[PDB]
Amino acid sequence: KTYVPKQVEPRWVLIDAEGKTLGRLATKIATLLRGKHRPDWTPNVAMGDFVVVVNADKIRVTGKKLEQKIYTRYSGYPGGLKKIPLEKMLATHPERVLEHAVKGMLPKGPLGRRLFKRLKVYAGPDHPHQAQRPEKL
Amino acid sequence: PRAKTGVVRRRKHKKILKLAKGYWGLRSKSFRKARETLFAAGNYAYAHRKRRKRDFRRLWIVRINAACRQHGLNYSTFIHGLKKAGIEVDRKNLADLAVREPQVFAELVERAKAAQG
Amino acid sequence: AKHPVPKKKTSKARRDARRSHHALTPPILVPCPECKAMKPPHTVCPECGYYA
Amino acid sequence: MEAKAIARYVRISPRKVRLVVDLIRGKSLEEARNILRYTNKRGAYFVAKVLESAAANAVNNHDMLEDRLYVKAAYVDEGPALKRVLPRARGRADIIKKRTSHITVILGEKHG
Amino acid sequence: MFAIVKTGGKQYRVEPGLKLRVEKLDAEPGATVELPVLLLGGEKTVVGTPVVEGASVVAEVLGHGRGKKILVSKFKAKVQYRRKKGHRQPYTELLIKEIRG
RNA sequence: UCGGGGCUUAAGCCCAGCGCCGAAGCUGCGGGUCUGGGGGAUGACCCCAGGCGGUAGGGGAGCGUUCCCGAUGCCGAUGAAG
RNA sequence: GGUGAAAAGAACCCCGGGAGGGGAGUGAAAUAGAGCCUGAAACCGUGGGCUUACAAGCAGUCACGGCCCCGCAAGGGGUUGU
Ligand SMILES: [Mg+2]
Ligand SMILES: [Mg+2]
Ligand SMILES: [Mg+2]
Ligand SMILES: [Mg+2]
Ligand SMILES: [Mg+2]
Ligand SMILES: [Mg+2]
Ligand SMILES: [Mg+2]
Ligand SMILES: [Mg+2]
Ligand SMILES: [Mg+2]
Ligand SMILES: [Mg+2]
Ligand SMILES: [Mg+2]
Ligand SMILES: [Mg+2]
Ligand SMILES: [Mg+2]
Ligand SMILES: [Mg+2]
Ligand SMILES: [Mg+2]
Ligand SMILES: [Mg+2]
Ligand SMILES: [Mg+2]
Ligand SMILES: [Mg+2]
Ligand SMILES: [Mg+2]
Ligand SMILES: [Mg+2]
Ligand SMILES: [Mg+2]
Ligand SMILES: [Mg+2]
Ligand SMILES: [Mg+2]
Ligand SMILES: [Mg+2]
Ligand SMILES: [Mg+2]
Ligand SMILES: [Mg+2]
Ligand SMILES: [Mg+2]
Ligand SMILES: [Mg+2]
Ligand SMILES: [Mg+2]
Ligand SMILES: [Mg+2]
Ligand SMILES: [Mg+2]
Ligand SMILES: [Mg+2]
Ligand SMILES: [Mg+2]
Ligand SMILES: [Mg+2]
Ligand SMILES: [Mg+2]
Ligand SMILES: [Mg+2]
Ligand SMILES: [Mg+2]
Ligand SMILES: [Mg+2]
Ligand SMILES: [Mg+2]
Ligand SMILES: [Mg+2]
Ligand SMILES: [Mg+2]
Ligand SMILES: [Mg+2]
Ligand SMILES: [Mg+2]
Ligand SMILES: [Mg+2]
Ligand SMILES: [Mg+2]
Ligand SMILES: [Mg+2]
Ligand SMILES: [Mg+2]
Ligand SMILES: [Mg+2]
Ligand SMILES: [Mg+2]
Ligand SMILES: [Mg+2]
Ligand SMILES: [Mg+2]
Ligand SMILES: [Mg+2]
Ligand SMILES: [Mg+2]
Ligand SMILES: [Mg+2]
Ligand SMILES: [Mg+2]
Ligand SMILES: [Mg+2]
Ligand SMILES: [Mg+2]
Ligand SMILES: [Mg+2]
Ligand SMILES: [Mg+2]
Ligand SMILES: [Mg+2]
Ligand SMILES: [Mg+2]
Ligand SMILES: [Mg+2]
Ligand SMILES: [Mg+2]
Ligand SMILES: [Mg+2]
Ligand SMILES: [Mg+2]
Ligand SMILES: [Mg+2]
Ligand SMILES: [Mg+2]
Ligand SMILES: [Mg+2]
Ligand SMILES: [Mg+2]
Ligand SMILES: [Mg+2]
Ligand SMILES: [Mg+2]
Ligand SMILES: [Mg+2]
Ligand SMILES: [Mg+2]
Ligand SMILES: [Mg+2]
Ligand SMILES: [Mg+2]
Ligand SMILES: [Mg+2]
Ligand SMILES: [Mg+2]
Ligand SMILES: [Mg+2]
Ligand SMILES: [Mg+2]
Ligand SMILES: [Mg+2]
Ligand SMILES: [Mg+2]
Ligand SMILES: [Mg+2]
Ligand SMILES: [Mg+2]
Ligand SMILES: [Mg+2]
Ligand SMILES: [Mg+2]
Ligand SMILES: [Mg+2]
Ligand SMILES: [Mg+2]
Ligand SMILES: [Mg+2]
Ligand SMILES: [Mg+2]
Ligand SMILES: [Mg+2]
Repeated sequence: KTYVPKQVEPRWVLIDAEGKTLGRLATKIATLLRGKHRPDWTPNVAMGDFVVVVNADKIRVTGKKLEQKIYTRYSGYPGGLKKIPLEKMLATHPERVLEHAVKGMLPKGPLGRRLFKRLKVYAGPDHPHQAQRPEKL
Repeated sequence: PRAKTGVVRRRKHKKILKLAKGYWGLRSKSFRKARETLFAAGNYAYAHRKRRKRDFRRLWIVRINAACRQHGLNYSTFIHGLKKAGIEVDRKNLADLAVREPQVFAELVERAKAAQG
Repeated sequence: AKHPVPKKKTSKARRDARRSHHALTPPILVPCPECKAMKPPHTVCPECGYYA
Repeated sequence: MEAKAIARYVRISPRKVRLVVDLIRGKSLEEARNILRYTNKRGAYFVAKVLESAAANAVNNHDMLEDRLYVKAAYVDEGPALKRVLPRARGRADIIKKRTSHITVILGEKHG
Repeated sequence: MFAIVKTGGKQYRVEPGLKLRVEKLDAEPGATVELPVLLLGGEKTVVGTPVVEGASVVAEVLGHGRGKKILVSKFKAKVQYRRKKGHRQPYTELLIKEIRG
């Protein structure tokens, strides 16, 4: 009968964002958010590392993107569809662009959100120097 | 000779109603609703029974692949090494060794890296 | 009957949930100074009277 | 111990009186008499009626101390409804249930 | 020490003194059968070739039995098709004793 | 809004290679039933090979309900039916 | 259409205007109390165990996990978080 892990401790990680290609980084970030790298992986628990990102304001992204490529929010009201280009996202709160990527990469369930909270993204550098600052690339 | 219904109907009913204990609302009180639900239930079980295997095969893979990843190679190549090295032993389930008794998993990694080339 | 009608018998759960706020509150009472008895505040009550 | 008292066939809807009963469940006999003494519902009269009888039974039959007993539990049950025909428009007609209640109140000694 | 052993088309990790339910074997209800099938150990037997040529695991057939019944309900809509089969899978319990190899 | 996120010496397109994932298909292990074929003199039973999605519909084998013979019987207050 | 073998149909006391109850008493039984044998289901309610207020649902099913409960015990029952 297959092994079930018990209450273990979350491994807090720290990733430097600047230079990294947006989507490419998000993918790995997501994987870390779930277990999926720890061989005691369990799909219904929440055991992914606490990823911390810094210098997110400096994420690289190929092609025209920034100019083109737009994020759309929808208010409930008529015409309530807002459209905001990648450019202006970074202009203001930029950690958004990475978050909206990692979030869209997490499973959509009630667990998915638990995990989305373990992801801490900052304009960086610097952040809550709690405990582990295990540089990672 | 007249054969009333009598016990017969009630009894066949109570049976199903037993099977439905625990279901939401009318679904565990009404015989007609109960049967209908059971119909669905039985079919689900039979199909989840088929899936259950297909489910663990997957779980194992990830756990194996996770251990292979930290051990240098990936799952794809790992299996190949093993499949080539004749070590048909490790059924993807028993590759739970990755979780406990890692030195054995490790031993099994080199055997695969050996069979590579 | 004519025009609008309920599309479905409301469930046991839905009914009672609606009746969430049905529970009435107990009366508010205070002991009058004259007797040890209980009376609703700001009200003269028989079996006692008043100080004019 | 505990003292029971039941008034059956009370000509009033259960759902209605039930509102009053829930008001005094667990309460002490003292605050209870008061809660009904000043509750603004028809059910009061009936629930009080059975509550006071429960008391009498408690003491005159079980040596229980009046000034020491509470409402260990109480509940109201539905009795056989009186169905009546209500003439309606365009000749249609329908029955209206003048429902009915079974009010039980069971008292009990405070502590020991 | 560990011991990966296959039987009844399936494999199991096994310690001595372990009780284990397995695909019904043909054996005296209280006899002794060693699973001439084996892979791995507590100190890495590691079966290069499929099996570990020269090794075995002694086990005492503790008894035979039948599993809890499972209702396999089949049902199709629009076409009044329903089937109810009761299924209890036969099995034999083993007691693992030696792991000599 | 390409299913989404997201992707630009690609996560796009084309050419070549190796490996892996994967369905109730196939394999293994156990069980069931049908048919054919083998021993069993034997009824029993075992062995081997193969078949078993299904509506209209045809065929086969059963389960339960009331009543009758079995009843001047047997069970039943140490408790019938329900 | 049905109390019970028999009315033995509940004196008397207690709460209540009464109804209806609580004691007492009858009976094998009163969960046989009078529309009274057995008393199924829908339906209504009281108590208790598990559970639920960031979550999108033919209401189940598969897995794991927690709480509660029956065998101190390897087991099983209830519940439902993911
Ligand atoms: Mg990856
Ligand atoms: Mg987004
Ligand atoms: Mg998921
Ligand atoms: Mg989905
Ligand atoms: Mg959502
Ligand atoms: Mg009929
Ligand atoms: Mg219900
Ligand atoms: Mg019900
Ligand atoms: Mg597989
Ligand atoms: Mg309710
Ligand atoms: Mg309720
Ligand atoms: Mg009356
Ligand atoms: Mg209450
Ligand atoms: Mg009254
Ligand atoms: Mg009295
Ligand atoms: Mg008494
Ligand atoms: Mg109530
Ligand atoms: Mg009625
Ligand atoms: Mg009118
Ligand atoms: Mg009308
Ligand atoms: Mg009408
Ligand atoms: Mg009505
Ligand atoms: Mg169908
Ligand atoms: Mg149909
Ligand atoms: Mg249909
Ligand atoms: Mg059809
Ligand atoms: Mg059928
Ligand atoms: Mg895509
Ligand atoms: Mg994504
Ligand atoms: Mg791109
Ligand atoms: Mg070409
Ligand atoms: Mg070419
Ligand atoms: Mg070529
Ligand atoms: Mg080619
Ligand atoms: Mg290939
Ligand atoms: Mg493959
Ligand atoms: Mg696939
Ligand atoms: Mg299959
Ligand atoms: Mg198969
Ligand atoms: Mg077979
Ligand atoms: Mg066969
Ligand atoms: Mg069959
Ligand atoms: Mg055939
Ligand atoms: Mg034959
Ligand atoms: Mg033959
Ligand atoms: Mg023959
Ligand atoms: Mg023979
Ligand atoms: Mg012969
Ligand atoms: Mg013959
Ligand atoms: Mg066959
Ligand atoms: Mg079919
Ligand atoms: Mg017959
Ligand atoms: Mg019949
Ligand atoms: Mg007859
Ligand atoms: Mg006779
Ligand atoms: Mg005679
Ligand atoms: Mg008998
Ligand atoms: Mg007797
Ligand atoms: Mg008996
Ligand atoms: Mg008895
Ligand atoms: Mg009986
Ligand atoms: Mg008589
Ligand atoms: Mg009389
Ligand atoms: Mg009396
Ligand atoms: Mg008295
Ligand atoms: Mg009096
Ligand atoms: Mg009156
Ligand atoms: Mg009286
Ligand atoms: Mg007494
Ligand atoms: Mg009495
Ligand atoms: Mg009874
Ligand atoms: Mg009882
Ligand atoms: Mg009479
Ligand atoms: Mg009468
Ligand atoms: Mg009556
Ligand atoms: Mg009843
Ligand atoms: Mg009744
Ligand atoms: Mg009932
Ligand atoms: Mg209920
Ligand atoms: Mg309840
Ligand atoms: Mg409740
Ligand atoms: Mg309990
Ligand atoms: Mg939110
Ligand atoms: Mg469905
Ligand atoms: Mg479990
Ligand atoms: Mg559990
Ligand atoms: Mg505890
Ligand atoms: Mg406890
Ligand atoms: Mg359980
Ligand atoms: Mg569930």
